[PDB]
Amino acid sequence: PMARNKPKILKRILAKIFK
Repeated sequence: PMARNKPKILKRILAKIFK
């Protein structure tokens, strides 16, 4: 289960810079 890795939050914040 993803807990340490939060794909939802991480990729969103990351999508601001890296789409």
